[PDB]
Amino acid sequence: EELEAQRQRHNDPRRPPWPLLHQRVVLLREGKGAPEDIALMWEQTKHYYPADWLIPLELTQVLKYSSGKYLQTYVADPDEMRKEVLMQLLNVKYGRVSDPNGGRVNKDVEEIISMAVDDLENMDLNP
Amino acid sequence: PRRPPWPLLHQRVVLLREGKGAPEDIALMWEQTKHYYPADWLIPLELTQVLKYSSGKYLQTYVADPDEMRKEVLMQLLNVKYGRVSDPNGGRVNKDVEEIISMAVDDLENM
Repeated sequence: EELEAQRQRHNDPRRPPWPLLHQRVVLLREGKGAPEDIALMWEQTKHYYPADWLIPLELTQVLKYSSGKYLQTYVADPDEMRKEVLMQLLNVKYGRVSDPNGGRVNKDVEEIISMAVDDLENMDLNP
Repeated sequence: PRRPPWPLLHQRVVLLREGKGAPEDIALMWEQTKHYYPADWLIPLELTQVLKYSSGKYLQTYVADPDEMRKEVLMQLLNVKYGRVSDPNGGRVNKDVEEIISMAVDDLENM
């Protein structure tokens, strides 16, 4: 179905396991990661884990608390990334996508996502 | 209930690590997650980062007994992994969550 596309990407030998990816993304806010790899890491999560909210939540904190210059150094278009992270969180919140890696969108989770959604919505990362 | 909403509690913890809000609240925050969120891993993970990358300097100033806190965070984490506790709130557990939890337990033990 689309349960096909998922079996294919999941079988991809090149797929970063989610926990190491989450671990890599979490290093960023402390300035200990590979920020030059943000776009790629983001691209990996949209592609391999479009149903996950945890990594998008963490990226939201990266977009929230990083400085404009820092973001513009490492991301080609930051406001476009913002819009994509927003889009993925929205897909999870409204069940457009399912089986989130972070775990089940019980109701608390949907609230933390709403808070991140607000954050994103309230954000403008254009120069 | 005076149970702080999870998103707000989680946000408060993030803020505190990001140098916003009030450091001192640290004990209060952890206190509250223990009491009202015995089964959450999300907050414990963020807290581990605070511990992991805060300076002994900072740590002593704002946390009475830093190392006991560590043990308590490590122990909530371990409870969650081995099914000693149940949701509730905040976040559910699969094999993916199970592994990032272990990563945190790993950071906690090497501290």
